[PDB]
Amino acid sequence: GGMSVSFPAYLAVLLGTFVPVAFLVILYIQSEARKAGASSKS
Amino acid sequence: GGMSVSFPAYLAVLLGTFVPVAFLVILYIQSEARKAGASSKS
Amino acid sequence: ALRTRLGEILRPLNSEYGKVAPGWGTTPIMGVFMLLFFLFLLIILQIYNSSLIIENVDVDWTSLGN
Amino acid sequence: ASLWERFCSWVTSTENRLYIGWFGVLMIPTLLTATSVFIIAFVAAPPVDIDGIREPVAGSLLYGNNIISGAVIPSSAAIGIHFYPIWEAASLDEWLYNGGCYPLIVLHFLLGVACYMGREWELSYRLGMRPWIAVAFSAPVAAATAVFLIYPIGQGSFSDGMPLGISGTFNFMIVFQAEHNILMHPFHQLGVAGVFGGSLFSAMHGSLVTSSLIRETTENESANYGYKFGQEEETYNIVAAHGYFGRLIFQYASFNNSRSLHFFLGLWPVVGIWLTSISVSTMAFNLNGFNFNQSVVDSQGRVINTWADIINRANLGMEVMHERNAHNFPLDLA
Amino acid sequence: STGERPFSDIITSIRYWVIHSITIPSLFVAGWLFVSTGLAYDVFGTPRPNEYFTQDRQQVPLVNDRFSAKQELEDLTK
Amino acid sequence: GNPNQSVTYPIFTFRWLAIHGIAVPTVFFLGAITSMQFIQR
Amino acid sequence: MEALVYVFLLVGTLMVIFFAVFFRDPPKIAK
Amino acid sequence: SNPNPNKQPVELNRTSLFWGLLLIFVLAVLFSSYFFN
Amino acid sequence: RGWFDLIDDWLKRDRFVFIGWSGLLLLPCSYLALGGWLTGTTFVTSWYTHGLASSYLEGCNFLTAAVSTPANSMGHSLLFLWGPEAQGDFTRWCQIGGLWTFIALHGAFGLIGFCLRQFEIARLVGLRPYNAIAFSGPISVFVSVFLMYPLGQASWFFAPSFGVAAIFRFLLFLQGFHNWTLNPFHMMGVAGILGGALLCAIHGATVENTLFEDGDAADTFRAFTPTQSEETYSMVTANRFWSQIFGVAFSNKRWLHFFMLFVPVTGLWTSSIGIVGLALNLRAYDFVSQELRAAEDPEFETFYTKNILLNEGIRAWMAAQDQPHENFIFPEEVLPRGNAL
Amino acid sequence: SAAGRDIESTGFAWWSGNARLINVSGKLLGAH
Amino acid sequence: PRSWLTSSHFFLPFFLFIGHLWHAGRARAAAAGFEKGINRENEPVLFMRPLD
Amino acid sequence: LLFFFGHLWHGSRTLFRDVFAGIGAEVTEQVEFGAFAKLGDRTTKKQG
Amino acid sequence: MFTLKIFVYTTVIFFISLFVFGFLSNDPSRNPNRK
Amino acid sequence: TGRVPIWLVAFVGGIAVIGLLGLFIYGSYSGVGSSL
Amino acid sequence: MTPSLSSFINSLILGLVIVVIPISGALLFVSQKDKVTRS
Amino acid sequence: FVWSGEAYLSYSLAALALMGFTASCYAWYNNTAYPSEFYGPTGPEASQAQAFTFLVRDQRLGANVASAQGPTGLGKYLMRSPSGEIIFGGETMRFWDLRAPWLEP
Amino acid sequence: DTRLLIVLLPVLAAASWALYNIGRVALQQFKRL
Ligand code: CLA
Ligand code: CLA
Ligand code: CLA
Ligand SMILES: CC(C)=CCC/C(C)=C/CC/C(C)=C/CC/C(C)=C/CC/C(C)=C/CC/C(C)=C/CC/C(C)=C\CC/C(C)=C/CC/C(C)=C/CC1=CC(=O)C(C)=C(C)C1=O
Ligand SMILES: CCCCCCCCCCCCCCCC(=O)OC[C@H](COP(=O)(O)OC[C@@H](O)CO)OC(=O)CCCCCCCCCCCCCCC
Ligand SMILES: CC1=C(\C=C/C(C)=C/C=C\C(C)=C\C=C/C=C(C)\C=C\C=C(C)\C=C\C2=C(C)CCCC2(C)C)C(C)(C)CCC1
Ligand SMILES: [Cl-]
Ligand SMILES: [Fe+3]
Repeated sequence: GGMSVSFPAYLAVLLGTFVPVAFLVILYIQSEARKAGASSKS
Repeated sequence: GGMSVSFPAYLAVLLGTFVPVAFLVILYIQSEARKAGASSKS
Repeated sequence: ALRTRLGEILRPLNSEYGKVAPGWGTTPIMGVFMLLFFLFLLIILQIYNSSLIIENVDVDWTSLGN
Repeated sequence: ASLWERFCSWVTSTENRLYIGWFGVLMIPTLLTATSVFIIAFVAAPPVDIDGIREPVAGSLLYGNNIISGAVIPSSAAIGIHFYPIWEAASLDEWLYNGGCYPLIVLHFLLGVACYMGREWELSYRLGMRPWIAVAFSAPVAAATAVFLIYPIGQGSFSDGMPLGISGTFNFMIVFQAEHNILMHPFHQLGVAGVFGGSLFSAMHGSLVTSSLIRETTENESANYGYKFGQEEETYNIVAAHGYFGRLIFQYASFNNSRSLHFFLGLWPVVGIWLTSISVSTMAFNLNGFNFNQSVVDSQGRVINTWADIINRANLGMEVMHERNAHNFPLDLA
Repeated sequence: STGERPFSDIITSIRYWVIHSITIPSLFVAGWLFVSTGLAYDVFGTPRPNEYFTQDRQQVPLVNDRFSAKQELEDLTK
Repeated sequence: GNPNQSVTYPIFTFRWLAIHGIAVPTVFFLGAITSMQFIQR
Repeated sequence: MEALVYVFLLVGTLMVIFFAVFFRDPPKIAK
Repeated sequence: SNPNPNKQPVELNRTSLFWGLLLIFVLAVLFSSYFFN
Repeated sequence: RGWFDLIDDWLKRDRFVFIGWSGLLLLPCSYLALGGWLTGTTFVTSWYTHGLASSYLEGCNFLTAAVSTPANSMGHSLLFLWGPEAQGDFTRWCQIGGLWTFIALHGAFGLIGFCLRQFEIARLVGLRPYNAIAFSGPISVFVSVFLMYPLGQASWFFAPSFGVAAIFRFLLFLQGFHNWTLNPFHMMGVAGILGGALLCAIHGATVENTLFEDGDAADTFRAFTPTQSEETYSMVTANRFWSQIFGVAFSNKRWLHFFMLFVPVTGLWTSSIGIVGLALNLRAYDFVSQELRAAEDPEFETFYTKNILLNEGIRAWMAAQDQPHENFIFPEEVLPRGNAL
Repeated sequence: SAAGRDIESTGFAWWSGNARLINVSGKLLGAH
Repeated sequence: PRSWLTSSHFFLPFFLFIGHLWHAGRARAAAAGFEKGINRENEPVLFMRPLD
Repeated sequence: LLFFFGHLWHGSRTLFRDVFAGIGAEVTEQVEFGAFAKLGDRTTKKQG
Repeated sequence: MFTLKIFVYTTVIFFISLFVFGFLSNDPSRNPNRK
Repeated sequence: TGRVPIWLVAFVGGIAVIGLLGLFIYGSYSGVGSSL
Repeated sequence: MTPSLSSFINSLILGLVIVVIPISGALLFVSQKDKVTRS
Repeated sequence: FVWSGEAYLSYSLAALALMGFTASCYAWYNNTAYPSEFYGPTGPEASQAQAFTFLVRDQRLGANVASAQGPTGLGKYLMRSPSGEIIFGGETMRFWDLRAPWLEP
Repeated sequence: DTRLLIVLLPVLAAASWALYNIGRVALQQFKRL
């Protein structure tokens, strides 16, 4: 009926996930949009 | 010496900020990388 | 266009695109049923609002009682 | 060629990123010390005795106070409208207890928007254009003078002015309508017809432009990409948007002169906020709103309540409960 | 520019004031006798200033029932 | 300048009916509201 | 404990005010 | 499984980023005081 | 020829006022709502509803007169003239309070007829339908304060009454009983209306100030014909002025006028979302972090904590007079007074 | 001789038609 | 009478300040020349370098 | 309440599909007052 | 505490004498169309 | 000449607007609803 | 049979009878006066 | 300066705005050039006469009118000014700089 | 009932003067179309 865990660690995991996850999705979408800008509509 | 606030609301604000903030930086960087792919190196 | 065994048995359902009935069609048949449904919707709104209290219809919470 | 004229032609130069003109020699250092004291005293100010009754109010972010409760609290009422700078205090924290941060922000902010208003004149001189955007900014500057300076001038202390915070503005409005009846004042009545009316004409004129654009664009892309910036031709048919709105109401209820239309956009909210800023300042000297309490009487003389009495039962309930231990005598400032 | 008789060539016409230099008073007078012969109080239910209270009813009148409000408002005045 | 001497024009247009819906109640009610304030209690 | 959140949000929206003035998309004309 | 003709790219200029970075922050300025309660 | 195609030719004809197919819904329902307010503010009392004299017939002026809300005793009733409450009688139906549901139902069916009109003009003259979209703000306030707010509450009594001073109750009614001001949807609405009043003032008084010298007279209102191809004002100078005064400036006239559409409407739509939640008493009343603290510290005080005590002054003094059907017989010793007044 | 009592004799319209006395000093003295 | 004399002497000299802002603007714009609007043959912004 | 707006947007869009990019050059002569008997009908244009 | 009053009144007079001697230095010649 | 001027029909309709609004301010200081 | 029921059916007739007058009044007003070259 | 007719008006409107704001604060604060027997009592001295007329009344009921022990802990009738003068207590301590000819004796 | 025809009698006097000046010319319109 309960498990006393560290309350800042929900921010350590989810910001520890979603800040570097969003860094790679920033870099991947612009890499394919540069391919789409160069191959198509050149 | 203390202020008892809602502990899930740190996740409601910071994921409420950094998930739509990262959505717009995903869309902006690929929009300029498509401009850089089309204008330059065509 | 890929044609499969399921897309061949559903073929005459997505067939007659833009194959309408000429002129006015069944629009005066439709306007009777739209009027009767709106006449149905003013009845049950006034039954709920007790502006149409009918015999042996009690809109209290004590209707489903013992 | 002089040692001053080479400086005097830099201040009045339009080549800078922000215009730094001769009114900007006064509004840049006054607003930056009305910003640097506002940002610090919103985070880490100590609690402030606003009423002079030795009960401090804690309105900064350190002391609890989520930002729809925190405020730079007004000055002490024992100080009043006396000039209270830092050097007239015995110590800097004694200056913070009496609420010295509120006149240091609000005399620099009011002197900063008064020289923002001259700076809005000043770039309209060096760019060579008609200069009356200073007149349209004189409606917020007067309204920021009415709640911050003229209401502390008429009503005595600086504690009666508006607190620099979000929940302080809601406390300022309830205490105002307790003692001055702003809701039944015929000049605040005009201001909410220039606020609703100004919000109407923004949603009306902004609609009829964007509903009558000529298509210099494709279908899938955005509509705003069809107006090349700095073009010569108009991007919307004024004759079609007039012929729209001449069918909506009738033909002669709509301006097919777009200069008289756009002046009517600059006249309806600006005159309305001029009449609000008067009303709060005329209620500062206690020329209150309309008082139709107990007017309707029958033949026997018994009082019949009207709708101004149910406003008054609200107005009396926020009269007995504001300043709950600051009153010692039965009449409020009489 | 629509095809009908224009507005300001009606107001300035001499037949327009020959027809209702009287019926703008005759609606003003008909409005006057609606509120002075006691008809405005009667057909709209508004009480006269001596008909607010009643010798049998010193309190304020308020409706209590919903369906028998016709029976109540009859017994609330006189 | 001169009156419209001979050109035909309809008299009972819909703009006549649209005005008299808002004008004939107005001059009835003004005059009813004018008679309300000579009423002494 | 939670005043760190309000100071981060108010400074963090004061940087977007700073970046929209000086790092804006420059409206050049069209010749 | 042919190549799609109906695909189209998405644009977002720097003005639309600075409005969206202002909006998501100010709604977090507004609603943080109510989420924390 | 035809029969239905005939009536489309007559109703959509060009006249001084336009009827259209929306005019069969608008022009009766706008007439009996705008006229039904004006005949109950003039004659019809509120004495048997609220205990309030509110009409011009019994001694009220333009401010303190209204068609008041019907009763608590009726309770969500549609209150027809032929209905079970006031059967047949016109004088009882005015006395029960049935003119309020004569106006607010004809108003709710007139704003349908005006927004269908803005679809019908823009389709016929060939425009884009961005005026019926901008009118959906004013629809969503009338459908959510006058209809969806009292339907969630108790009755039609707690609705806004159509009058000038009767609205001024309803602003202070939602302050004391609801702490409406602290509601963040309403604070989204104040920055939508005062933002729209800014954008109407700052755009209207900069194109009267950066305009081209097109004429030769001293006044500039004569120097514009409607059908001119050239721009009547200088976009590049108005971009140059606000880039150095403010720091940001519009570069798109086409995006500028959409921002004058979006800022009032999406301010008016957001505060309409909150007052739907105010019908259920899902209000943003108190900060529970600061009510626990102010109960556990008798020297912790903020303007929020001062705003709660002002609400208990409003809800305890007005309650004997605002809701007289409840019979609140509060003595003078138990209502919260302050000190010395 | 006589001057300035119209729209296209001075430029100002009638609602500004009190400011046709700036370069007219005799009428302005009788205006004060 | 103090409450009329002080209230109306915000109504007059605030407005008398507004017409000063109208006329200090207009007199320096009429003496310079651009009181009827921007000259279309040479507007001064187009002969300036842009901001950035 | 929010779905009432999006229906009103989509009902605006499915009727006004051909003017979604903006109005054409055919608008200017069909709008000005008293030109046509029926509004938005170029077969009625009312002359002599 | 007096040293702040010496320091503020240095700063307030410095921007006031830039204001007064700035507008005295031929301000209506800082327009376009001549000089 | 068979014509009324346009400024004359707004003048005698303009006095009656001041005339009706003049009686509405007098009637707020007299009669019913004037606290007398 | 209930007086609250029969008042609703009488409202349907009185809703019909008064608001058949703009049904016929927009039909006499077109067959006597119509457009010149249209549908 | 600018030397024109619209200029010389504009210099005088800013000067008359300065005199009109000053003539308001004469009428709201001064009671010597605008005497109280003619214009009525001022904003401050109405608030100070109320503290005086209840300093009289409770002294006539036999209270020691100093050592009042007011409700917030401060002076109810008589109080101390921030510069150290004996002034009237209550809300009227903001109007402590009042010079009025019925209390200056 | 008897005071209703005191109110409507200036209205009946209004339409009687209106149908004196228009009844020649309102007959022209209904016979035209
Ligand atoms: C044997 C026959 C039979 C019976 C006994 C029922 C029984 C019922 N039907 Mg029903 N029905 C039947 C046949 C039958 N049906 C048939 C054949 C059809 C045609 C397919 C329908 C179609 C139908 C519909 C469409 C609805 C019902 C509903 C109902 C319920 C009414 C009670 C209730 O809670 O309504 C309460 C609901 C109302 C009174 C509806 C009022 C809605 C108003 C008119 C409009 C409100 C929205 C509007 C946009 C206004 C917004 C403004 C806002 C601010 C207020 C009840 C269970 C209603 C239901 O299930 O709701 C729970 C309902 O909406 N029936
Ligand atoms: C000095 C004047 C001043 C300032 C800066 C503000 C600022 C604000 N008011 Mg406020 N207010 C004022 C005077 C002022 N008010 C007066 C005189 C009254 C009447 C008594 C009110 C009544 C009032 C109400 C009733 C409400 C506000 C609200 C607001 C907020 C949003 C405003 C909005 O949407 O409008 C439109 C805004 C713009 C067109 C431009 C944006 C301006 C931004 C938001 C100002 C930010 C100021 C802030 C301190 C940051 C400064 C940064 C600086 C330190 C670098 C904002 C914090 C609302 C609120 O609670 O939201 C929190 C609200 O409900 N105000
Ligand atoms: C001593 C004061 C003074 C003087 C001599 C002038 C002189 C002038 N002004 Mg100016 N002005 C002043 C004060 C003054 N102003 C003030 C205080 C303001 C701020 C409100 C303005 C704002 C202003 C504007 C905006 C404009 C002028 C203009 C002008 C010129 C023509 C005036 C005209 O035609 O108006 C004619 C008069 C009217 C049209 C009547 C206006 C009536 C107002 C709206 C109502 C007044 C309400 C009043 C308090 C109570 C009335 C009682 C009511 C029951 C009737 C003239 C040089 C014009 C200009 O630039 O010309 C070069 C112009 O466009 N003035
Ligand atoms: C330490 C600190 C900072 C303490 C302070 C704490 C504190 C007070 C915090 C609160 C701060 C805060 C931001 C609160 C906001 C409250 C809140 C909940 C906001 C929600 C946002 C909201 C309402 C969203 C809904 C959408 C909506 C309705 C938005 C309204 C938009 C708005 C408010 C303003 C835009 C209006 C505006 C400023 C327009 C200026 C336009 C302008 C000058 C353009 C430039 C320009 C003009 C021209 O005319 C021309 C011709 C050209 C060419 C040109 O370019
Ligand atoms: C001291 C001297 C004076 C300095 C003042 C500095 C103030 C600078 C303010 C800049 C705001 C920029 C906002 C980004 C927005 C932005 O930069 O957009 C940039 C945008 C550019 O428009 P364009 O003409 O480039 O449009 C073209 C494109 O839209 C085409 O798709 O400007 C606007 O839309 C109008 C700006 C309105 C005014 C901005 C809103 C004001 C509210 C600010 C919120 C304050 C919150 C405070 C919380 C603590
Ligand atoms: C409900 C009812 C009904 C009826 C309705 C109607 C028909 C109404 C009408 C109404 C009308 C038909 C009218 C009324 C009123 C009006 C008025 C009351 C007017 C006017 C006034 C005013 C407007 C004021 C003032 C002014 C002036 C004088 C001008 C200038 C401006 C001002 C504002 C100042 C029916 C049958 C359905 C049935 C049931 C009952
Ligand atoms: Cl006190
Ligand atoms: Fe526009």
